[PDB]
Amino acid sequence: TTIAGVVYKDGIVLGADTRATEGMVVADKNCSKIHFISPNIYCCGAGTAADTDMTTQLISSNLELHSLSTGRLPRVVTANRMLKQMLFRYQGYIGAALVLGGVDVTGPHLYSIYPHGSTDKLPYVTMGSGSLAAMAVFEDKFRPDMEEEEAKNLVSEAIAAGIFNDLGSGSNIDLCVISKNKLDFLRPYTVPNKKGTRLGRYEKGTTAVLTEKITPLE
Amino acid sequence: DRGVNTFSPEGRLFQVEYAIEAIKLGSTAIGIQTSEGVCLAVEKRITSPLMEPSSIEKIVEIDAHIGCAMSGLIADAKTLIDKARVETQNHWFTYNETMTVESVTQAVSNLALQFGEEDPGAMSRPFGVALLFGGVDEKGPQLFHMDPSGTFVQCDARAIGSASEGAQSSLQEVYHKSMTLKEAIKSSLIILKQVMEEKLNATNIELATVQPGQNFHMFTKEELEEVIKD
Amino acid sequence: SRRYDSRTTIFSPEGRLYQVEYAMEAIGHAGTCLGILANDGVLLAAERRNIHKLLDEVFFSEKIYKLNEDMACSVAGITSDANVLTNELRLIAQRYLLQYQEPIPCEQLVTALCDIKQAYTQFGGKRPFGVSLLYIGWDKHYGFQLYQSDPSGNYGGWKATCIGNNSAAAVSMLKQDYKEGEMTLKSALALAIKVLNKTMDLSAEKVEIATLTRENGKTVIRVLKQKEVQLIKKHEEE
Amino acid sequence: SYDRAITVFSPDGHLFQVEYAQEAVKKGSTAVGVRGRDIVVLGVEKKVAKLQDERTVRKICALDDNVCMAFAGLTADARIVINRARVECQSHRLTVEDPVTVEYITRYIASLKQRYTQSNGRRPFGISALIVGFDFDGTPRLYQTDPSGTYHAWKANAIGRGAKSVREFLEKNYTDEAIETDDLTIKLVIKALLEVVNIELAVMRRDQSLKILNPEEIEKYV
Amino acid sequence: MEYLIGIQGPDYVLVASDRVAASNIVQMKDDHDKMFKMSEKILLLCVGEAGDTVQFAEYIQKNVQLYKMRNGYELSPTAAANFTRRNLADCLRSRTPYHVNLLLAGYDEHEGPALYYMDYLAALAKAPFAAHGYGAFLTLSILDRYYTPTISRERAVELLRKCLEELQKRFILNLPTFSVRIIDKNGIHDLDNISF
Amino acid sequence: SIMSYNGGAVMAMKGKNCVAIAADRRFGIQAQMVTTDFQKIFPMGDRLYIGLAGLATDVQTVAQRLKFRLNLYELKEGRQIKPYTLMSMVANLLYEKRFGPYYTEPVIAGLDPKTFKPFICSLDLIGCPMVTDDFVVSGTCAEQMYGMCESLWEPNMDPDHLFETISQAMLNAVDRDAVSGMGVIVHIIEKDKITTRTLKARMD
Amino acid sequence: GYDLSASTFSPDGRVFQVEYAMKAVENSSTAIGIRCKDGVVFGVEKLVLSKLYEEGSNKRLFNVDRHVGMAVAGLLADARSLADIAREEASNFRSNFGYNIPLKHLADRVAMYVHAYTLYSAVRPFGCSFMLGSYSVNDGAQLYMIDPSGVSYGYWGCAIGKARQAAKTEIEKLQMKEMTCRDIVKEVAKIIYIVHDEVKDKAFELELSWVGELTNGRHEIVPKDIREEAEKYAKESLK
Amino acid sequence: RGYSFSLTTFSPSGKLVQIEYALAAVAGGAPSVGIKAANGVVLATEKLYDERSVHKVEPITKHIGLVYSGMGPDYRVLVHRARKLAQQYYLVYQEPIPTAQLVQRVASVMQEYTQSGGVRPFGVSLLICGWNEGRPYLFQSDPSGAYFAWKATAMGKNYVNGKTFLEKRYNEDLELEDAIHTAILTLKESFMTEDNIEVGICNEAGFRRLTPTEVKDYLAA
Amino acid sequence: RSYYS
Amino acid sequence: GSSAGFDRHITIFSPEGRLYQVEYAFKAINQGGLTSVAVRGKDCAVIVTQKKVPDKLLDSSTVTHLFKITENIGCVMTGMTADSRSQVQRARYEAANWKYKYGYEIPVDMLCKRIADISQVYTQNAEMRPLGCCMILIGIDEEQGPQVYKCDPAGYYCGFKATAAGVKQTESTSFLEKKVTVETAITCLSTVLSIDFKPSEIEVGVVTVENPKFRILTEAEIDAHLVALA
Ligand SMILES: *[C@@H]1CC(=O)N(CC)C1=O
Ligand SMILES: [Cl-]
Ligand SMILES: [Cl-]
Ligand SMILES: [Cl-]
Ligand SMILES: [Cl-]
Ligand SMILES: [Cl-]
Ligand SMILES: [Cl-]
Ligand SMILES: [Cl-]
Ligand SMILES: [Cl-]
Ligand SMILES: [Cl-]
Ligand SMILES: [Cl-]
Ligand SMILES: [Cl-]
Ligand SMILES: [K+]
Ligand SMILES: [Mg+2]
Ligand SMILES: [Mg+2]
Ligand SMILES: [Mg+2]
Repeated sequence: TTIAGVVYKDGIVLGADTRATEGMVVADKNCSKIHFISPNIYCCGAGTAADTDMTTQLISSNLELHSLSTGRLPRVVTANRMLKQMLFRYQGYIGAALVLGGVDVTGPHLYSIYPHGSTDKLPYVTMGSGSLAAMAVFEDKFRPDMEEEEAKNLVSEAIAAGIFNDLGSGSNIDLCVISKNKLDFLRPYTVPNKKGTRLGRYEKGTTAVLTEKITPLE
Repeated sequence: DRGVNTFSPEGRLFQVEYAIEAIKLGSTAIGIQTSEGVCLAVEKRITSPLMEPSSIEKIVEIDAHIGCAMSGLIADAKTLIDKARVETQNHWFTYNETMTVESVTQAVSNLALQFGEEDPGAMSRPFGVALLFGGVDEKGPQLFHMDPSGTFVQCDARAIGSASEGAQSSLQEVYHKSMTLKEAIKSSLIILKQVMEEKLNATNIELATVQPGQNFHMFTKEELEEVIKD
Repeated sequence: SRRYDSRTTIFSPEGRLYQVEYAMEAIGHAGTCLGILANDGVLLAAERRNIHKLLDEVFFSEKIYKLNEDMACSVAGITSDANVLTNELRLIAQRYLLQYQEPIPCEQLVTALCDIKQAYTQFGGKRPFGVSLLYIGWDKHYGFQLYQSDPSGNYGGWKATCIGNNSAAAVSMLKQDYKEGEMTLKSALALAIKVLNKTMDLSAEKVEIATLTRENGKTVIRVLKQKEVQLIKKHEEE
Repeated sequence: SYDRAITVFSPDGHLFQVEYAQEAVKKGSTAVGVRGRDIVVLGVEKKVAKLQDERTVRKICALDDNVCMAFAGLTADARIVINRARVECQSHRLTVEDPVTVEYITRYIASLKQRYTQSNGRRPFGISALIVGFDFDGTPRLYQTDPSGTYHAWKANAIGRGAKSVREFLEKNYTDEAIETDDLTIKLVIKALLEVVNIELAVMRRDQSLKILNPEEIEKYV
Repeated sequence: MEYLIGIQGPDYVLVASDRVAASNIVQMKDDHDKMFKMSEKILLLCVGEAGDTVQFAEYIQKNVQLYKMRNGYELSPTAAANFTRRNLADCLRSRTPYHVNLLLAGYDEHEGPALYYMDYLAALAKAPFAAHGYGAFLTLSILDRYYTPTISRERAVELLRKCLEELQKRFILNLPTFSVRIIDKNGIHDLDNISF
Repeated sequence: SIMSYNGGAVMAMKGKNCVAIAADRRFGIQAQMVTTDFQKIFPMGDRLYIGLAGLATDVQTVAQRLKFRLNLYELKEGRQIKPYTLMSMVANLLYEKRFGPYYTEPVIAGLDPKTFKPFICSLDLIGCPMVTDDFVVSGTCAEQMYGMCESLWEPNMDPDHLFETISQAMLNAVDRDAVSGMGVIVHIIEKDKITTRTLKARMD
Repeated sequence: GYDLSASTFSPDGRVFQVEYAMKAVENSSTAIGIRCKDGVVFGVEKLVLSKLYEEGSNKRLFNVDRHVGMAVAGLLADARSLADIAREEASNFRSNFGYNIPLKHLADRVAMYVHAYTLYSAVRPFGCSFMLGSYSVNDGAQLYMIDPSGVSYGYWGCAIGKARQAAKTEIEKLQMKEMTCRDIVKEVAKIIYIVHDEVKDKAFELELSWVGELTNGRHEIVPKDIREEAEKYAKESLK
Repeated sequence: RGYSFSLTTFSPSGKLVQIEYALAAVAGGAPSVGIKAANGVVLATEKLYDERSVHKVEPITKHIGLVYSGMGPDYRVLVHRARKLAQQYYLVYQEPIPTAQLVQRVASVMQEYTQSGGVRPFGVSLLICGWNEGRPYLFQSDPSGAYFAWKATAMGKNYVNGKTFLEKRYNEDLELEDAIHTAILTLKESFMTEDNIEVGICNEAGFRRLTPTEVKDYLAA
Repeated sequence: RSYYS
Repeated sequence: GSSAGFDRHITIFSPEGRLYQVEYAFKAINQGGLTSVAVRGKDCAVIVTQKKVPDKLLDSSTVTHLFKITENIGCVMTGMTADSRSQVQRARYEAANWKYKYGYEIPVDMLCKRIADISQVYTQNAEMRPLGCCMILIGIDEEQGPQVYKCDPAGYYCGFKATAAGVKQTESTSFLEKKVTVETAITCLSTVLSIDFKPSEIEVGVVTVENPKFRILTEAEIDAHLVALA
């Protein structure tokens, strides 16, 4: 997994690959790793897949409860607090590693959240087995107050570095662009990897059948 | 409506008062303590000839050295009898000795007044029974009385139940310290005879003794007939 | 507080349970509901208390509930209490199937719910459920069956019975007309219309009929469409 | 949870809730038990409709293979007591490896009933029971329990509506001649019931289990 | 180690079990019975850890008997097998797991004969024949070789005898006698012990 | 390995307006085969099936506990469950046991009960859901199954072509697995019918 | 019949059970507290009901912390339990926060406990009022009073019991702010002798305690010799 | 601590008086109207105050909305529970809760307070609207926990008059634009500015309150 | 009554 | 105004669907004999209340009805004093807990809603009484500007341009209606009471857009307002 986020001039860009592995085998080629938290807040997930799925779903529904009550748009700090306090309670046994990004009344915010429940508020972050490759790109090329297209290019380069250098990463790049004015959930953004064409072509009755039962429906 | 733990202006617990009244609905039981042992006698009060007299059990063994006569609401007494039996066995287990008659009485009376609507599903009311504990320990033969209030006391001779006031008068006349056990058996049978509603025979009364010599002994039908003949 | 406690689970001086009796009063003012056993199935016939013109009718039924694959029921009394109890019946049925991997026999389902209702009359100091239920079903033990339960947690099996409004008048008509051991579903249907004709004070919008039959070793529970409920026209000829 | 003291003493030493429970018994159908020489018989009044399934509403029930009972009073309360006793019969077979004695299970039922007369938040059981069966040595047994938790053994007994009249009949009729044969033992039960009464009857013989008599077989005696 | 075997025929199930209770290097009992009567037409055969076997089997026994008393009729073999599995599976991850291996044999009036195999993990499988114990390793192939679904009760007994003789020949443990029972429409029948 | 104790293999495969699901039939304990007709695919509706590989006890428990929850759902809601909702219901059941999991990884195959649109997914043992448009595999020969499916699968296969593809994928995969096989059962789900076949297979 | 439960308002919005508990205070003999320049002094008219009692029996002055005194009026058993509540609250504060509880915070905390007994049929209001007094260099002298309703205020001077109104009249005559504790003990003794109804109740012991700069912020009984001087002053002042 | 006995019990005639008295609180409440159109549902209610500070028409989910007649504070409890029940459903099924399922669960909560210890019933009736299965829904839930599906109804003061007014002016083919018009007219029968009424709509795009500007426009008709 | 017998 | 059973003793419905115990709680607010006024503008929100110090032996600095809930939220309490303090502590708890869980300050509307929801429980559960008090909250909202909120013993709550509580609530509402910020609040309270205040006779609390922190005016600060209004 390679997941990453940057704060640009006008908001947040989140990125992710789309490979899910079981051992050293690819299980899913088109896995979605950018999770909805609220209309203004998204979250990339690495670590234990079930843990990140269930954790983001829970905080998302709690934030909907929160915002239905307040009548206000949720804050990134709220999502951050709710995630970290729950993860701390479980003492790292919930293996959710999260990149949380969003735009609220106080502007754009980006957090990294680790399974033990520590968080960092940062202008760029990476997580996953491909995180060092992605971080190399950020350290090399990140500048503050980037334009939207520059930030998109930087994040997609970071993910790509993970895709090509990390055995745990592959397939497509997904982006999520969050500003005050819009949300662009780009899935996929780029498809750097494609299966080659088949060189050889592969009748009814080839398989021998022992028993057959047909059940009509409706 | 009032609670179960309400005091009267005279400083009495109503429920305990009413429980003592229920003893007067019970059949007469008699206990006499001699230097030769203790005897317990109880009126069975057969209500129908179709009822089996042997299924009416108002004298029970607590342990080999302790018997117990009861009067009042008999169903209430069964849980008190069990507590006494278990407690004597608990004492044996721990201390490898027999529990004194006084200690058994004390343990049973600890249950009383342990009622109230404050769980969950604990005793809602006092027990409507009085008990005579008769046995032999190192202090010799001993008879104790306990009532629904949880008060217990040693008695030379005691009657409980409906006709206890009259029976107690008879007891105080006939009882003496040097009185033998055989006399005590005859005395209580004579007193039971006069205070009973039905005519006393071998099937409508119970009799048991505990002696320094031998264990708790329930008198058989034949043994009762011998005692009555006179 | 002993002051405010209405003491719902005590005996009266006659050995009566007042809350149970007052609950049965409530049921006597509920919509008429009757069930009839036949040789080839069971049926439930209910009076709709809905009746209003501006109602929407979103469900397949209003008073008839499926409990499992082989069982349905109908109710008379407090609607909300009926919802609690019918949910509980579904749970009991599923708990049995989990455990034994076979469907719960009809009487076992009735007994289990009646134990809950009985508990409310003996402890907890709560008001009982104000519901009588009619249960129809099939099992491998006794085939087609019809049961009735009341608020105290008493139940009984019936070849025909009625609960709710004018049920005394209905039970009279059943005694007269019900041919024990000779009833088909078509004749049972006829008798149901005939009984509801007298007790109800008839339209297809005002009644609800469900039938339970066996087809190819499988139970079929179906609520008759408005067109089939042709049955009202077939009676008026008689 | 609910902790109100329901059964309490009144000024004359009366437990009113228990006495009211006994009134619930009197509203119940009559049940008669007779202990014979080598047979025990239970008979109950049935009040029933024509449209009713007879199997479902029975007042005679097996507790174990060797023990069965009849009841009068609240039928819902009875079902609870019966199923409690049935569980206890199995717990006994488990722990002692012997079937329950008729007296053991009676003692259990009685103490259950007694507990519901001295527990917070509960009313007493509104049933009496007649419990029959045989012991190991083949002695026939008949016990009665009531709401207070009192139990006794009887040669013959009645509970429910008009129990007092039936009891007085049995007192005059329960002789050696009446229980000399199995046919006369069943007859005495039917006669006892016909004194206040459509009847259900069951027989239990030595190590032979409960047998419920057919309506055609009961019509022969009537 | 304890040995269990079952053979389902057209209208009967035949079952057998060893009669040894072992402790360390000694046989402590040579007339042990590993079969438990659940109802008139159901036998549960139980082996495994000491304590666990009798505790579990007797618990199921009393519950199957309670069902009959409550309902007036008996559990079917299939219902009893699933009940057994539910209990064992429920205890698997609890503080009180039961280390038992079971056969359940039964005859239903409508379904005919049935034989169920269950391991301590509580996996349940219906089988035409089955065996538990180390002895099963030496006998299952003899069953596979000779069994047919229409096997008569006479042949089933001789096929059982073949399996038992194989244990005498090839198995390293001393298992000299076996309980033998058959279940059919008429209930449970005690056959003669097979002895060596 | 706990997941290899009983062995087993299941896969699901997507066609044009149809789905397929297949399973081996072996029930074994380590090396020893016990039965050759163990059910691993359970109906969860007219056009919706779940197949479970892993620990045989947990296969049975999850099947039974899911049916419990589904039966209640269908009675309450008065409709058949959509395939995606069953996946969520299963995910929920498995994740409840996060810290003491069931040792089963199920696959779901069905048609939407109103649109008849094909759906396949799989879940891990703690209930992470994975929806695909091609195929899903689960069991002790997952690698063998991936190799066959990647090579043979084509989009928009008709029921007959889909049958052959999943049959050949399963047969040739399990034949390279010691603890899978002893027969293969295949269900083809269509709008108007279910077709159930057992295949001629090696019995070693 | 609106006066049986603290969970019941009367139609005019009163809670009579609390008012009835306050009556129990009004029937008690008088306790006074006076805050002066450099501390707080307490005095209690302690009625002698029997000559059989020991001199010192039924104390109505308590230490609830080393720096906090408490003076009570009303049902004494209820007062003693409130003294325990206060002690536990002061103890817990030190454990958690690591310093001596400020008097205002202690008053607030105990008052909220008192208040909790005015809401429910399950419990009855406390039949006692009490004063808390303390001194430190940082906080100065502080005197608080809590009543059965759970109301808590700070005072320059305070009285509770049956002669409260008469005691206040006397206290108002003092410029306590300018006076030392030594002078105040005499004035406290005086006021108690004035409000004492000699005709109705015979025999009383004067009970005196103080906390101030002179005791180094520790609540202590007034020394016997100083107490006797105050008694003599009060006696001769009364003529 | 808390009372364990019911405060709602059966009277000799078989009535639960506390529920009836609860319905008297409802009938004494401000009038509310619900109309199910062919392509939507509309909910409408009558209201120094800041009128935007509290709302009577409330979202439960994106597709479900609610209004009430009766006791405002009791309503807030049920709004919170309903929102919570909708989320608990979503967490399990990953699907928005069907309107009917939400009503059933909320009605179940209302039933509890007619039987549980030491509590009174809720003094509110609910109108719940929703859109699922490409179809509009309108439900009412009463203090007892009984629920009904309505094509159109009214509750609160003068509900009896409101219902017969609707019975005359409502047809099934009527669309949402027209349904809003007739809902306002129903409130006008027993009453008007855009500050003293609240209107919510429900269609394919979901549930939303009409803005004060939108309400002002409908009043111009 | 209906609930006795 | 009909009644049945215990509908005047506990919070069950009366025949016309009223809660008498709740109505009596409003009467309890007036037992204090004080009136409070709150008004908001574009720039600030203000609370003014009476300060009666009848005794003189009171330390007047400890006599207050103004309370800091957070740095940015103040409130004025009207009604029973001990009930009031209890509700203040609860508000402080809810506000602190909100900040801890959500990482931003509780909005005034949300704090008021929470307190109101708590009060609702006392109107539905029979075993406790409602609090005989009234809370008015002021604070600056980032988006909405100055806020004034009030909740009551019935569990009702609302935002206001201006509001009042206590004895002269209705008269204050009349005055404030006719007018639609610090000068307005003092004038309103002076009119309905017909007093004309000394600086020691009132308390004033303010929050402003420029200074969000809740502030209680000193005696000198209040005087400068009273002198200007003169
Ligand atoms: C609270 C305050 C307000 O104006 N409303 C609407 C009438 C409330 O319910
Ligand atoms: Cl934070
Ligand atoms: Cl990773
Ligand atoms: Cl006596
Ligand atoms: Cl089902
Ligand atoms: Cl046995
Ligand atoms: Cl009787
Ligand atoms: Cl489950
Ligand atoms: Cl579920
Ligand atoms: Cl209670
Ligand atoms: Cl909410
Ligand atoms: Cl909205
Ligand atoms: K209340
Ligand atoms: Mg890679
Ligand atoms: Mg173990
Ligand atoms: Mg293989």
